[PDB]
Amino acid sequence: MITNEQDLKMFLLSKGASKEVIASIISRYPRAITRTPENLSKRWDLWRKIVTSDLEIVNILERSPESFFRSNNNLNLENNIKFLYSVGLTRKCLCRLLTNAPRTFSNSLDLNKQMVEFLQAAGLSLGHNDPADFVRKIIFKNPFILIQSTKRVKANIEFLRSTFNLNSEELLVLICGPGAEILDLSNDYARRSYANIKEKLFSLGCTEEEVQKFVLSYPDVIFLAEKKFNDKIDCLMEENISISQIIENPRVLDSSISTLKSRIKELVNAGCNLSTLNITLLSWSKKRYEAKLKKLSR
DNA sequence: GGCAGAGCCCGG
DNA sequence: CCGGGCTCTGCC
Repeated sequence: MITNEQDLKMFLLSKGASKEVIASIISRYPRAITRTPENLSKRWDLWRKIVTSDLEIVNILERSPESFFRSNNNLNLENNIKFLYSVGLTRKCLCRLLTNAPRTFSNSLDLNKQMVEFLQAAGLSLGHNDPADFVRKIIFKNPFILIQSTKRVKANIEFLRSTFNLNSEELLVLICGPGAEILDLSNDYARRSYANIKEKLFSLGCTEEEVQKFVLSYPDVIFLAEKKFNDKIDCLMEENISISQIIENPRVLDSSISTLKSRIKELVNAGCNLSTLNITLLSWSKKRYEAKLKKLSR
């Protein structure tokens, strides 16, 4: 007769998918083979409400198969698309959500309604006439946000606000820009992350002011596990990069313990001036590092 | 963590 | 204006 795999191959070919991409994908997701011709075709039609071509859709399924084959809830999916569009999100935003936070659409419509309802309350109470732009800007900058609880999101905003003594305008920029991903963290973790940074930098001599600015200038520092932030700075000072230095160029903490290490062990171990070079290159790309250590030899 | 395009700033 | 070196920024 005809197998589960047969149906999906047929379907997928009729969408413009190479026999290879089809095989690729199929190996990666067993449960893909268990959706019906009908279900599939409705999911695809729905995805085409956002995605503009079957081609685009395909790339996605090739990088991200669970993205499509996970849920078989077309009604939920359909209502979320309707609702999200209705509150005035843009095709791009929905595409970004699709490709970054797919479970948004397998979500409960009530949940998304609740967060948008919240996001509206927030743009408002931050001195925004029409909160519509705020909501769009925040969802575009943090597409993982609709899959958070409003309690989490609500607490993290309050946390930023009072820790940092930010006003409405200052808080707004924070959460639509640098501190955006922060709202997706467990509140408790966020509260302990920053507590550790404070204790760790103070013990190195830093002031309140100096700490606030440090975290404000690169909020994603709060993501580092405590031991991993602690370990990392301990390393930078063994190589005797100065705290001031660590603080002035915060993104060096993006490198891993082993990488920055073995790179000054060639900038100072070879011959240069550590406490004068802006260690921005430290974090830099290999291709992008080698080429400056080049002009730095002479 | 690594990476490099887009755009920006500086010596020329 | 222009040619390169760097940052900011957002994808793998």
